[PDB]
Amino acid sequence: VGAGLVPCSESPEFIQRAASARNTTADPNSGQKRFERYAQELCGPEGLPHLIVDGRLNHAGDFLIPSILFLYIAGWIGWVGRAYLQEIKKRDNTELREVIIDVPTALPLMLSGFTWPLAAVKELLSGELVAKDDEIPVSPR
Amino acid sequence: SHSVKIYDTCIGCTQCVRACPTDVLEMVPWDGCKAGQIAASPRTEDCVGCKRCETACPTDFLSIRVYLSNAETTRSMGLAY
Amino acid sequence: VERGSKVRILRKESYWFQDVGVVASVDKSGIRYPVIVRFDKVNYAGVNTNNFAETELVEIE
Amino acid sequence: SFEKWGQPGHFDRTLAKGPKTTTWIWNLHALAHDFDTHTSDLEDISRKIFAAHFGQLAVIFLWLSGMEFHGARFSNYEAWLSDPIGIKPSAQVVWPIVGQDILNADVGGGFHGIQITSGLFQVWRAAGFTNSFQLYVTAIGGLVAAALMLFAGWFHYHKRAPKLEWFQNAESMLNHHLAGLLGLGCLSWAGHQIHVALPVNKLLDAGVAPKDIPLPHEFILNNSLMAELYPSFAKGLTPFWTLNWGQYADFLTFKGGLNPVTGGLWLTDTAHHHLALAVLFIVAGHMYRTNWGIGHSIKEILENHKGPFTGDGHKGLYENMTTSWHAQLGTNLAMLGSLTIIVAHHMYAMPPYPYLATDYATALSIFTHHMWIGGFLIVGGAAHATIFMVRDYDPAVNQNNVLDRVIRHRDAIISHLNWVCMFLGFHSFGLYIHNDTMQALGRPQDMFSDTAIQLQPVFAQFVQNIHTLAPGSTAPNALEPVSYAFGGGVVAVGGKIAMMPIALGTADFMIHHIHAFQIHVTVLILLKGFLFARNSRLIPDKANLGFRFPCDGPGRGGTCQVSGWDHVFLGLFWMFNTIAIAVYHFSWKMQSDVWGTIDPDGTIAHITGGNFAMSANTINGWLRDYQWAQAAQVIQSYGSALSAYGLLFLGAHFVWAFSLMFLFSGRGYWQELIESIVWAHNKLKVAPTIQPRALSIIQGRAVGVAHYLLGAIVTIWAFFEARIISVG
Amino acid sequence: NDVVVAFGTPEKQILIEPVFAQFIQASHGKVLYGLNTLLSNPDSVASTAGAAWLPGWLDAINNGTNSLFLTIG
Amino acid sequence: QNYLLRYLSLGPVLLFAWLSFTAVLLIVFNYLYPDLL
Ligand SMILES: CC1=C(/C=C/C(C)=C/C=C/C(C)=C/C=C/C=C(C)/C=C/C=C(C)/C=C/C2=C(C)CCCC2(C)C)C(C)(C)CCC1
Ligand SMILES: CC1=C(C/C=C(/C)CCC[C@H](C)CCC[C@H](C)CCCC(C)C)C(=O)c2ccccc2C1=O
Ligand code: SF4
Ligand code: SF4
Repeated sequence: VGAGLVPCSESPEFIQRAASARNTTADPNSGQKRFERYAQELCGPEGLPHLIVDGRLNHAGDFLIPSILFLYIAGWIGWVGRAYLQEIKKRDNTELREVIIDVPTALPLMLSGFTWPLAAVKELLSGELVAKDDEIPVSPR
Repeated sequence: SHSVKIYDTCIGCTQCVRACPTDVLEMVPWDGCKAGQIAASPRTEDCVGCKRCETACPTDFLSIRVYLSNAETTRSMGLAY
Repeated sequence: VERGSKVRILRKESYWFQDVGVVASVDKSGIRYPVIVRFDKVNYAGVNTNNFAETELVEIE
Repeated sequence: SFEKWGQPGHFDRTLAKGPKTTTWIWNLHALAHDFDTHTSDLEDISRKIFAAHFGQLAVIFLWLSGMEFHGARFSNYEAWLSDPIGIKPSAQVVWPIVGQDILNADVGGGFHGIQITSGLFQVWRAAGFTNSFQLYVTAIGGLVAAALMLFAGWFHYHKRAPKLEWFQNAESMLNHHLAGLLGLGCLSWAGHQIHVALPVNKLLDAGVAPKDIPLPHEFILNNSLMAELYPSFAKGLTPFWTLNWGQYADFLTFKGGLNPVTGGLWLTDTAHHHLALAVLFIVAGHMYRTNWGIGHSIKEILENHKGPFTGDGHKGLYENMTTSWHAQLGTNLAMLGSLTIIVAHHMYAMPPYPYLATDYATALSIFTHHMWIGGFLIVGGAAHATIFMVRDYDPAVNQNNVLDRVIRHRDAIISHLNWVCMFLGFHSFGLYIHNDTMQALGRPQDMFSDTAIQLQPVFAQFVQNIHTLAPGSTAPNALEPVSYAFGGGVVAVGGKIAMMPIALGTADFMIHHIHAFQIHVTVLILLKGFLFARNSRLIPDKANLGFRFPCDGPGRGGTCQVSGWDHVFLGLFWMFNTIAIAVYHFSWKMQSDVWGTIDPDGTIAHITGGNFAMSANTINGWLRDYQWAQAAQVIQSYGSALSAYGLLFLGAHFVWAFSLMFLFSGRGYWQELIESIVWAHNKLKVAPTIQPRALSIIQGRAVGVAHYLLGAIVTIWAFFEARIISVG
Repeated sequence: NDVVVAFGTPEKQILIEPVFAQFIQASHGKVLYGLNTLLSNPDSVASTAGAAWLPGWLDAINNGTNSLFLTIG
Repeated sequence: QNYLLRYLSLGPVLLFAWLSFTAVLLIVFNYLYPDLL
């Protein structure tokens, strides 16, 4: 947290901005409150805070858990999409329904993405995620 | 002018001979497949480079090709002046 | 490898090389390309049907 | 009865089966309307056109009534009523959430929102609008009429559809429309004007208690107040029964000029105008032959006009004008476009509404809007002309006619045309850059303005002059000149100019000449595609093959871009240039020596200071002395309450470069990249069944040109919008 | 950044801060940031090495007044 | 009848539906507690 960066608590220009900090929304405490919420980080001569990313508990949670949340949701959406696609093909109405979504079937697949990570891990160990270099017949060259 | 290239995949539908407006093809007698008469280029000198012919070739990896040469002339360039 | 069997292709320049199609009609005449196979994946204008010499085909199952 | 929509491709037999690849999507949005490409029948076509017209009218009514309603409940009209100067109209109040809270366009009286520029209140300063409830009723009427005529379209298509001979009575068409539509509507609007408009206008001179001013019902049968003014307007004295019209000199007069108490002209002139037009084209539209065995046999008129150079004249032209549709489409589009641009070129010297020349914001917005639409659609008129040429013609009914006589000697025409274009082009631009070099070369005596080598457009000066002293002799019963840019006195109000005479010195010459230059080359491209549409000296199968196709192989070298709509591509690029520099010129002059402020001496202190006589002669000056002013605030024009609208000019450049990306590149490259990504996806078992395929080259060209135009026009409107906000 | 600053509040906008180049900078021997590592630590194992005339090099690099590995953001 | 969904399920109309759902989703959390940083 070095590099010549003053704490946002005691950076004079920080509170100087905080004084007439333009309260954005329809509540008078909007601006001031957020500046109060910006005492944990450490400002600089620009008067605005920089973010440190190291796992260092000074700013660890301020970047780690959002990353993990994104991984959660991206895994969910990718998993349910792939599962839906795999399911459609066992109907022999393939491209008919490619544009007409079968809602009574599209729902439970979406609702059943609860345990995507570890299940995916299983498909990794079972090897249920990849087809074989030559079995996949998509010809290169 | 330019060079023409023939192959074996000529099924013999003869859509190319009806497509070339430049009279550079003819179906010479063959024996191999049910065609019995395969296309060929007897009159290359009037080639134009439009290559509307292979677009009329339905065969997988269309049976005719044209190797577009470099010895062009007033005929191969097609000028009325 | 008979009429109605799924086989992959040995012809190199083929658009569906190594891809599996069904033997629609087993011809065996004097033509160099007897076997008529049908696919569903589309090359130029959908030539999902084609002919080969059955010395260029191998079954899967 | 809802079992029918979700069956796509209902109109085409080919794309109705199924979406093999993504291509099936694209054509879905491409052939949804050209139902001439569906059958050979015509009654169906006509019925479809009727229903589509009804739908367009319905959306018209909807949007106008909704805009009213916004004007009633969220617009500071009735406060801006009492003061149209010290208040700037607005609408579309900002919604108070994160992101749009600082954008409160406060225009006095605490009314926040969005400071609009479309001058509807100006109409609402002439229509005499007091309370918003009547306006509420107006919107209700508009929307109910919309729904009504939509239902009418449904009925006239599904239950009782018209027959086929109902089409080609152009005679009754012209008669009914010309007379009944135009004359009756115009005379009705004039009657509304005289009854209500000028009365409340009178009543808007000194603060005469607007809402307290009576309602029209207080004047339907109450002639007393109507007898207050205009003594002849007791009832009317009805001297028309006695054929005497001298009594009516009260309201139905002829002034012809600026009325410095209204910010516009004298409305009585407009009323008498509308009267005269009404009866004039009523008796006009009573011309052609119809069901009473009396009139012109119009297909014989064109038969008569022939002669030595004519060949056989205008013989055989009606099969074209009625059997085919694209013809009519193209011609009417061209005419409308021209008409619209003259309208634009018209209503900045004769403001026909109250508070127009005094309101220096709505003027150029309206001007440029209409001007852009004009060209933007006349090119389409020419395109439909070409599509007629490829779709509809006849070798039999077109023997030696004035039509055929040009298609036989096209080469001379177009060669001489190219000649003219080259001549004018460098004769103007190379002259310009010559003077540029001279100024950069310490040889200033070789410049071309008044202070140097001379040239003076005497013709415009003399025509303006002979226009200056028109009244009295040419116009005895006329009081003031038609405008004040030709001649007269500098008419104004406050410290704010309304109209002064315009000066034409030296810089006018090359500007008008390059205008003509670009118009010439535009015509060149379009007409070239027109004539060389069916047969070229090398391609004799064009019409035998179509008019929308990319190329004809690498024969004869290259042949790419040999269709016609690529000709109109190039043409639309060029017309973009034309109209862009045209609006540049107009804005700069009418902000340089026409507009500014005024002192008690009538001293017009213009905005810029007459910069054409100083810099509008060399190129480097043209960038300096125009866009320095046109942007020096947009950089900082953001950052407060009535500034926060960070404009998407910074944003439009991106779409412009993204545009030009599509132009310079082929497609096979993208196809191969697509195939590689497909390989990867197939390796991870996510291969989309519908196999993606790259765009077709014509599709890519279209999206490129679309994005190009969009970015450019967005950029420029952002420019002068913020520029006017800096002064208005 | 563009939209957030386009609302008048710049504090709602992200600022990253590179530190890998900072670490390599100090680790070459820069003291500005005071990490005491590898010629910022004048007592490490390699703190008696480098050039056999590293004092002048140190006077130079410490004098970052010239164009010698300027700070970043 | 309920056949309307048979003719309302097209994809495009469903696209905008899902996108607007997710949009108001993103709004309410930005509308209810836009004060957590
Ligand atoms: C330009 C424009 C516009 C506008 C438009 C207009 C403004 C129009 C007008 C229109 C009109 C203005 C119309 C009107 C009409 C009217 C009429 C057509 C009338 C008729 C009448 C009659 C028919 C009568 C009848 C009767 C009676 C009533 C009584 C008894 C007797 C009788 C029977 C005779 C808009 C914005 C949209 C868009 C953009 C552009
Ligand atoms: C990019 C590009 C392509 C790539 C081809 C395609 C089809 C790219 C199109 C990608 C999709 C169709 C764009 C979708 C735009 C949407 C904003 C994406 C939203 C999708 C999610 C929201 C679901 C060409 O094929 C091409 C051909 C000839 C000249 C120039 C070009 C060219 O510039
Ligand atoms: S090349 Fe094509 S058209 Fe010619 S014979 Fe062979 S299959 Fe027929
Ligand atoms: S370009 Fe093609 S069609 Fe034309 S002559 Fe050559 S081979 Fe024949």
